[PDB]
Amino acid sequence: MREIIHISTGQCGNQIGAKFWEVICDEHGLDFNGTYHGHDDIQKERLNVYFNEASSGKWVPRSINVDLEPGTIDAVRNSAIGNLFRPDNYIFGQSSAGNVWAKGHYTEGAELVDSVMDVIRREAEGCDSLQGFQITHSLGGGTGSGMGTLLISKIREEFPDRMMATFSVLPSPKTSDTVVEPYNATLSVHQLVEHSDETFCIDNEALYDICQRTLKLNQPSYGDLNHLVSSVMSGVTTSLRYPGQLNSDLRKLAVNLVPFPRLHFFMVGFAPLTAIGSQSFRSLTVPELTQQMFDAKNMMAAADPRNGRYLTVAAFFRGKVSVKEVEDEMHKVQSKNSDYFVEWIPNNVQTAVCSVAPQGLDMAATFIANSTSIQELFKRVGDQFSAMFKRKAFLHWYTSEGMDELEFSEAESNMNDLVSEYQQYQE
Amino acid sequence: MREVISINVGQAGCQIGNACWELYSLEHGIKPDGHLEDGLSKPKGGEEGFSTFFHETGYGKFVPRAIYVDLEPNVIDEVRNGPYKDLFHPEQLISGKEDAANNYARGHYTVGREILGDVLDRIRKLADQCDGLQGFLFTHSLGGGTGSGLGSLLLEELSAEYGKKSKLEFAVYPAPQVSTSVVEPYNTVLTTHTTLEHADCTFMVDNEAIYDMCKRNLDIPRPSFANLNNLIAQVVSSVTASLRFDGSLNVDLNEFQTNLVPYPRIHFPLVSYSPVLSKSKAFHESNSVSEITNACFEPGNQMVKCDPRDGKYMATCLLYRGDVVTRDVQRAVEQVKNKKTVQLVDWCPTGFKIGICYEPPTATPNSQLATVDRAVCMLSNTTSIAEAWKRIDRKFDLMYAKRAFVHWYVGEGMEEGEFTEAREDLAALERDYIEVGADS
Ligand SMILES: CC(=O)O[C@H]1C(=O)[C@@]2(C)[C@H]([C@H](OC(=O)c3ccccc3)[C@]3(O)C[C@H](OC(=O)[C@H](O)[C@@H](NC(=O)c4ccccc4)c4ccccc4)C(C)=C1C3(C)C)[C@]1(OC(C)=O)CO[C@@H]1C[C@@H]2O
Ligand SMILES: Nc1nc2c(ncn2[C@@H]2O[C@H](COP(=O)(O)OP(=O)(O)OP(=O)(O)O)[C@@H](O)[C@H]2O)c(=O)[nH]1
Ligand SMILES: Nc1nc2c(ncn2[C@@H]2O[C@H](COP(=O)(O)OP(=O)(O)O)[C@@H](O)[C@H]2O)c(=O)[nH]1
Ligand SMILES: [Mg+2]
Repeated sequence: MREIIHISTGQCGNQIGAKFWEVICDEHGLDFNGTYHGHDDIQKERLNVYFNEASSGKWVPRSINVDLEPGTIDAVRNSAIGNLFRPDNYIFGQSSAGNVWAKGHYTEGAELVDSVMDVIRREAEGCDSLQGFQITHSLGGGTGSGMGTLLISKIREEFPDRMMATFSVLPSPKTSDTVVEPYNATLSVHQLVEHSDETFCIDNEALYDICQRTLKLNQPSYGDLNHLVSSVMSGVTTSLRYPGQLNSDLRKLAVNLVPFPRLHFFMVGFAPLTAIGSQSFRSLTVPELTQQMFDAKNMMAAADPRNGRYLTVAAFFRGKVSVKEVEDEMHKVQSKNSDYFVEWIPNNVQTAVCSVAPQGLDMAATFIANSTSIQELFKRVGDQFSAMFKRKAFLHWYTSEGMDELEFSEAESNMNDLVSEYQQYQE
Repeated sequence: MREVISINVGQAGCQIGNACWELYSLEHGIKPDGHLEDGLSKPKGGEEGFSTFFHETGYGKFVPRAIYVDLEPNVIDEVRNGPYKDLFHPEQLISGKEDAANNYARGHYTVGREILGDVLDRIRKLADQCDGLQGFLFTHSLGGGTGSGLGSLLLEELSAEYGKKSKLEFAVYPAPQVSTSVVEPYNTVLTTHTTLEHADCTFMVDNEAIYDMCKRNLDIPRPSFANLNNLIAQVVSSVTASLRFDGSLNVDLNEFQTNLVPYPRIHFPLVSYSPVLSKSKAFHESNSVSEITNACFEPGNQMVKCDPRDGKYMATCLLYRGDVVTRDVQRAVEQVKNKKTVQLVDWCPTGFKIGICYEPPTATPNSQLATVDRAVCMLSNTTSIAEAWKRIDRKFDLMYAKRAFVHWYVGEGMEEGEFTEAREDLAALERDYIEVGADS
C-alpha cells in the first residue's frame, strides 16, 4: 500500500486536481517539464507514491482527468503544467451534461465507462500494491455529481479492499450560483455513503470568509481558492511519503475517525493563517497553532462547530515540533472545552507528529474532526430539496432521461436517516 | 547463561531498539561499522563482552542478534539510511508492503500471518548459532496493531516451540491521562489476554511518566522521542549487567522470575530509574549510597504513572552498579523498611533482592546525563498497579456498551465474543490482584 492514484472528475475537480500536482512537484523539486531538479534521501525514495519512473529519467503522475467539457482539458494541456501529464489519460466527450445528474449517470456519462476503467486497470498492473484513490468531485454539477458517483461504485467493485478517500465539495447555503443544485447534491449522497469509506466536507462559502478576514485578500478569484484546498489534500498523506515519529496511514485515519459506517463526514482544516506583511507580528508556536485549529473562523465548513459536539478528531503537526508540546496543548483544550467533547469516548483526539517541514513554513498543522455539527449542512439541503419537490419544479429535466419518482424518495429518505443517527451519539 | 536473543517489533520497538544497541556498543567499545576498534580485551569488550546480545562472526566483525519485524516500510527503510546500517545483518530486516495501521485484527489474522511463516525461520536459524540459549527479549507497544497484534502472535508461536526460556518483555502501556490513539484501549485488553498466559516477565513503562522525569529533574525544555528511548535503554542494560560483566553478586535472568513472581501469574514489575541528574547540577550532588536508595521509591523518579504509596509492596529487586560497598547496601535498605511506608507482607520476611555490579555504566552523548560512578535499578511489584488497569477498563466499558469500533475487528476475522472473554480475563486478573495482595 504505497501507490496512490488521483482521479479528477468534472470541471471543478480538474481545476483543483491540476493545481494539486503543482504543489506536489514543488515539495519534491520536480520541474514542469519532466526532468527532476533536486532529489534528496527523504524525497527520491518516496517518488513512487504519486509518480512513476518512466524512460530517460522522466517522472509522470497517475492523474486521470475525465470530464464532459472539451474546454476544460484544452485549457490545461496548453498551459505550463500539461507537459507532465501523459496525453493518454485525458478522456472527454463531445456533448456537455451541464448541471443534470441524470445525463452524466446513464445517458451522457454511460458513453465512456469502459474507456475510463481501461486506464485504471493499466495503472494497477504497473504498481506493486495499491493503497487508496483520491477522487476530487463536487456536489451540484453534472459531471462531478453524475459521473463522479458512478466511478466510485466501479472502483470498489473491482477493488473491495482499497480505500476510497474522496474530496467532495458541498454546496453553499449562502447565495448559490446554480438552481438545480439540491437535486444534484441529494442524489450524490445516496451513492457516496454506500461505497466511499471516508469523505470530506468542503464548501465555497467558508473559503471567501478566510481570504477576507485572515489572509486579507481584496476580491479573491478562483485561483486563490485552490491554494486552501490543495494544502489540506497534501497535508493528509504526509507520513506516507516522509518519515516521522508518529506516522499515520490511510487506514489509520479510517479506524480512528469512522465509528459507524453511516458516520464518515469529516471537517477539514489548516493552520496557521499569516497575512502578507504581518510575518514578524505572528509567532509560530504550538499553542498558537492549536487555537487556530479549534476556531470557528478557520474552518472550511458553513456549520458552527460550537453548537455540535466533537467525536473523533485527527491532528497532524508538521515541521520542527516536539511531542511534549503537542500532548500538553492538546489536553488543555479538552479539559477547558469539556462540553464540546462527548464523554462516551475518552480518546476523542489522537496525535500524529511529523518530522519534515514544508518549503517555506516552519510549523504547519491541520485539523480533521468528525463532530456532530455536520448534520446542520444536511438539514439545509434537505429543506431546499423538499420545498422544490412539492411543486415538482425542474423535474422534467431528469424524468425525460430515465429517472423515476421512487428514486428521489429513496434519496431523500436516506438524508433523514443520517441526521437521525448523529443525534443518537450526541445525546 | 550465554547468548540472549532480542526481538523488536512495532513502532516503538524499532525506535527504542536502536537506542539499546547504541548504548551496548558504547559500553563494550564496539564500532558502529562492525569492527573491534577501541576495546581489544578486558571485560569491557573482550570474551565476556562479545557474548550475549552480540555475536562473533568472521573477518573480525561482530553482528547483533536483533530481528526487526515491522508492518510499516516507513520505519525500517529509515534505519538503513542512518549511521547504524552495518551492525545488524541486512537479511535480518524483514519489511512489509501493507500497513496494518493500529488495528489488532489485521496484524494477528490477515497481515500478521503473512510474515509469521518467515519470522519463525529467522529465529530458528539464529537459535542454532547460540551455544546454550538462555531466553529471549521482546519490545512491545500496547496501542497499535503491529506492536500488539504481531507481538502477541509471535510470542504464542515462540512459546509453543521452546517453552523453558526466559522470555523477557518491555511493553509500553498507555498513559492513564493523555492518550495518543483512539482505539488504544481496544489494543490493550486484547494484548494482555494472551500476554499473561505466555510471557514470564513484562516490564511496563509509561510515556507520560518519562516527561515528568525530564522536565522537573533533567530540566529539559523540549523533550522528544530521542530522549525517551535513552532512559528505557539504560533499564534493559541494567538487568543484564551482571551477566555481561562481573560483580560480587551475579544475578541471572532466571532469578527475576523466582524472587519476584512466586505465583504462576502476576508478573508485571515496575521501574524507577534513580540516577536522573542533568549536566547543570552535576556538581551539586553527593551521589551517596543512602541518597540514591531513597530516590528509588520517590514517585517523581518512577517511569510508571502510578502511586506506590497508596498500595503495598510485595517483592522488590535492586540492581546496584558501579563502585559500591557491600556493607552500605544492607544498611541503606534497612533504613527504608523502618519508615513504615513500604508495608511489607506477612509471609515474606525480607523481599529485597540486591544485585551488586562492579562495571560502571555510561550515558549516551545525545542526552543530558553525565558519567556517574554508580547506578541503581528498581524492579518492584506493588499492589497499586491495579489502579492503572482499572482506568483502562473504564475506557473500554464505555466504548463497548454502545459498540463504538467493532466492525473494524469483525470484518477482518475476529468474533464479537472475543472482547467479552478478554474483558473477563482482565477483570479476573484485577480481582485476584487485590484479594491476594490484601493478605499476602
Ligand atoms: C518571503 C516569504 O517567505 O514569503 C512566504 C510568506 O510570506 C508566507 C506568508 C506564505 C505565502 O502564502 C500565502 O500567502 C498563501 C496564499 C494562498 C494560499 C495559501 C497561502 C506565500 O505566498 C507562499 C510561499 O510558500 C511556498 O513557497 C511553499 O513552498 C508553498 N508553495 C505554494 O503554496 C505555491 C504557491 C505558488 C506556486 C506554487 C506553489 C507550499 C506549501 C506546502 C506544500 C507545497 C508548497 C511562501 C513561503 C511565502 C509566500 C510566497 C509569500 C504562507 O503560505 C505558505 C503556503 O507558505 C501564508 O502563510 C504562510 C507563511 C509564509 O511565510
Ligand atoms: N515513548 C515512545 N513511544 C513510542 C515511540 N514510537 C512509538 N511509540 C508508541 O506508539 C504509540 C502510537 O501509536 P502508533 O503510531 O500506532 O504506534 P504503535 O502503537 O506501536 O502501532 P504501530 O505503529 O502499528 O507499530 C504511542 O502510544 C507510543 O506508546 C517512541 O519513539 N517513543
Ligand atoms: N472552491 C471552488 N469551487 C469551484 C471552482 N470552480 C468551480 N467550483 C464550483 O463548481 C460549481 C460548478 O460546477 P460545474 O463546473 O458546472 O460542474 P460540471 O458541469 O459537472 O463540470 C460551482 O457552484 C462552483 O461553486 C474552484 O476553483 N474552487
Ligand atoms: Mg509502526
